Amino acid sequence: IVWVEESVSAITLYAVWLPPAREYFHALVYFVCRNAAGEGRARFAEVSVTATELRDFYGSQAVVAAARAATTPAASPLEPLENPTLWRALYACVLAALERQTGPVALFAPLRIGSDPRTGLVVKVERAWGPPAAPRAALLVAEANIDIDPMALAARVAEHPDARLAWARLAAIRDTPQCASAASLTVNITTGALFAREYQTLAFPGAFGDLVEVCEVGLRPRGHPQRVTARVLLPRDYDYFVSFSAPALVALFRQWHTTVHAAPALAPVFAFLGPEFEVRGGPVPYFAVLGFPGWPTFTVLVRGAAAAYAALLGAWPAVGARVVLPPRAWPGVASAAAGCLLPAVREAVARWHPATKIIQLLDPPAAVGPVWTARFCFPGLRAQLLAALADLGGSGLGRTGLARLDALVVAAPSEPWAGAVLERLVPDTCNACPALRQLLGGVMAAVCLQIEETASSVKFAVCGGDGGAFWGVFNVDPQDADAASGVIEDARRAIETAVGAVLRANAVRLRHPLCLALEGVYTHAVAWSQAGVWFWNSRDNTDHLGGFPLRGPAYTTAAGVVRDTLRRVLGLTDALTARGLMEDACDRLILDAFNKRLDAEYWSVRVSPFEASDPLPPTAFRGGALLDAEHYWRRVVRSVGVPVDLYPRPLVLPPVDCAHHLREILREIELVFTGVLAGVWGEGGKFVYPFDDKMSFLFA
Amino acid sequence: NIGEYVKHNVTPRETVLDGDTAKAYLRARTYAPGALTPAPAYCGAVDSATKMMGRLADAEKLLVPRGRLLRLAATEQQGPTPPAIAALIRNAAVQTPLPVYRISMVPTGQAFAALAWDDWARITRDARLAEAVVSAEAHPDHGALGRRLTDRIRDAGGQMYVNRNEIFNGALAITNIILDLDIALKEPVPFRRLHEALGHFRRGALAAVQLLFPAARVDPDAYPCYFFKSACPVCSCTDKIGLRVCMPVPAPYVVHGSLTMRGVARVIQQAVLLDRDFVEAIGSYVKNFLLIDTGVYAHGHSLRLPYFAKICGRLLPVFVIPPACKDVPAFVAAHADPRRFHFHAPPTREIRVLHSLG
Repeated sequence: IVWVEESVSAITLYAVWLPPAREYFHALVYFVCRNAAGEGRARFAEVSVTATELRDFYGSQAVVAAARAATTPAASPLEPLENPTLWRALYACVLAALERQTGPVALFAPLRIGSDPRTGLVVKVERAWGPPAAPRAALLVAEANIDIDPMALAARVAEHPDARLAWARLAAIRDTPQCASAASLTVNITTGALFAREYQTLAFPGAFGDLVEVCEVGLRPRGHPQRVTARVLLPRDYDYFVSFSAPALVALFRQWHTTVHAAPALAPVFAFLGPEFEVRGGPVPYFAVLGFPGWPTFTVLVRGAAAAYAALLGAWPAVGARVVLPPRAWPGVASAAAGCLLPAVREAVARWHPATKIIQLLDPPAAVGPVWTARFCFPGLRAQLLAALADLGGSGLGRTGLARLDALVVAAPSEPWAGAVLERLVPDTCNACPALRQLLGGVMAAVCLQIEETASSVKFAVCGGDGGAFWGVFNVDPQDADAASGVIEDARRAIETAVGAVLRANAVRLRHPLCLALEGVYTHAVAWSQAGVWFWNSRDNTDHLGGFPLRGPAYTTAAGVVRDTLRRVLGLTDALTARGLMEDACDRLILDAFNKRLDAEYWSVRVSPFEASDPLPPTAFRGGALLDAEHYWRRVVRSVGVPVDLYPRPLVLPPVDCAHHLREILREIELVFTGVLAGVWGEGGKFVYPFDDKMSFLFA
Repeated sequence: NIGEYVKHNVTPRETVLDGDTAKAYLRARTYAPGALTPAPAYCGAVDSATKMMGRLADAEKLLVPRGRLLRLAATEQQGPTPPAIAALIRNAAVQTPLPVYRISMVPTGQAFAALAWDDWARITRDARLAEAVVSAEAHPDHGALGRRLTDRIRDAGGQMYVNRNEIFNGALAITNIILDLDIALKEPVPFRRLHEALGHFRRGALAAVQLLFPAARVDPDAYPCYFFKSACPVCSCTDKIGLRVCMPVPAPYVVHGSLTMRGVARVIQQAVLLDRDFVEAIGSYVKNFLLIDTGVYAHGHSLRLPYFAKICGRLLPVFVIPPACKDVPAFVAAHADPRRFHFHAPPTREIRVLHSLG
């Protein structure tokens, strides 16, 4: 049972079979292990997963439906599209069985690796000491020309009216695998050697031996009554790729698979996941290798994806919220954490409803005159609270996922990659369990009632927010003088220490002690919606605007105009002169929009897969390899809608409907302006801009 | 009066564009600065109705990133590459906006012609007086000189050269006031009487033009009004006497809209019907009094251009020389520049766009 001090680089699923049994299955995992010198080696481990653990990571399906995902070992190449959460489940459950049976496992980190020479399988893993092998990076540029018939690519969206077209593209490539066979492909894998490859048709004719090493290892898995040989591709001098045609990578790796696994031996899984694999897309890009090749492909800095990989064992974002804790083991932690809280806080956690008025705020629309406004925040308080409460409910379910969460929480303040992961994971685990919605609502309610209670005593008056982000007026300061930094400092310390004391008093223990940020000191503020607030500092003409949509470039120019307009408008300290300044700003905006009356990309808005939008022109269905970049947002101009990205460049368009787009923008600017006029000068008059009367003609 | 009529029955809306937006507007909504400058031969898109529908269907097959008298009138843009019309015209140095024409064909049928440039001498050489002939015509009174100068005068891709109607494109601005006179008359009319009646048309209409365009130095003496009378100098014309009056829009203005120009025409109509001199000089010949078809400015509608017959009165000039004109050779020569008789021509700091009258 030999121990080698090494450093796993990737963990990837090789095979998934069921022994002479009925209610559980096994998996065989592939390890990319490297010595202190970098010298690569290839080891394996075996794991068992029960029906219940699978259902837990799925959120109930059946293990015969996760072993007929041993049709992935052929040329049926996009098997996850059939059932994506099944694969997210199977991979998260294997990564839990592996730590629960082989022990702690940490990508890129010094490790102690056992074995069983009778069998060759890794049996145990532990930590160790040594200055580990630096992950080397390989660059990858790849392009492919898949010939998908663009009438088949429209039938899919005929069935799925919101389908992102990277998904329709993949679904077609799934319904006729042979499209990836006759497909041009160019690849250029730089590895500090060089691997270019022409492929006029990818089924026909640097060295593929200086890029990978083909290794065959003999294994005797307990799940098999026979010795079975695993053939792998061990990277040399690189540990991951950095790159996006998802079908380009799919067909490339599918060629590699068909070639390597030609002769008699055992055949890997070949499964990939990405946002292109869901019908409605998914906001963030990633390409999850969880199968044949054996190592990742970070589709981008890059130290960010590398570190996220290493910290969450590579399952993020592939597996989703299953990184931290199974889906159907969240109700237990929710209830358990709920029980540990003080009964006042528990009544809060039980009567949380999303739309509640917990703190009295400035009722919109209203403005705050020359005061000392301050705008605070607790950086990432929802992630800290989720981690802390998951701990506090731990005894309702192991804790390795929660340790990953805790690493992401201690790392967020200093590294932004951790912050990104948190901002994407906290929402999505709540989406997987609503009792988490309510627990977080309750504890945030308690954290708002304090802050209110403390602000009563620290010359602060909460004027708006949510409890991790809030702002208010120091209605004791002299509207002047340098004795304003001192009071804001005292207030920030008092609220930091009070919120910390409250969270302790409920047995919620925070990874790293709260810091109350001061995100700016202002002197005027106007509030026009729930989310809409503009701030301004008269001492130094600095501002902040929040609540305006930024749906395209037109909207960022508009937001700049609204900010400059509000600066002048609050420089007037009647209402009519304000309206003059506002209509002057809108006039100048429409004229400068006329100068950009041809720039289609500027007037394009981004439309989610949920907000109903313009239908697709059939001409967009044959945009070729640009549909494959459409995973979340569709960028549309308009009257008939144009998806400006499903067409080659440069566009050849009728005039862009600048009146439609300026009408939208003017409606939002008019919300802002009605708010400011009502709030500061008490006008009941909704601000309206005459567009159809003046300036309509410019776009007729 | 007329001040009263344009005080009650017209509501100007103007928008003072300025600086570079002025140049952009002019270039964007008028014909290109070479669409009406002459050229050795035409680069255009001329065919019958059916072949034009086909050639459009074939330019659609190369204009796949978006989307027959709306569609031709639609096909305008430029960018920093060749415009979208170039798929139909089939050059790469086309420039837009550019004219679109409706062409009556013997024996029947209609053809259309969107052309980036044409040979305007081939059209208007057998009507052009030599600079010397003018400068030696020696005739002091301007009624006299105008009348004598008027006395002097003398396949789809070929039929465009005898019948050519210009299509109003409401996308575009209007830089000329193209009136379409259709005087119906009971007893025939001499030509000195008509010429003096037109000298009284211009004066009243210029008063109307000055009321409608207040910040414009439209001197009612030297402001050019270009008259073309259809041939039928003996008039010889019984029943109907077709004129065509073209006035530059005054200096800082441009007109936008079909309804705006319908309004301008109707105001000019009422102003010239309120001139007591005009209706004496022309009355007792003229049955009706509706001298101006204000409904010819609608999008998609066509007006026969000067120097073109009908399928045959060539609209040939009647030089109603301005009182107190300054450079008579130039005024005579302008009855030949196409810019002075197309709706959407280039104008010859700020501009104001009269986009509504009511």
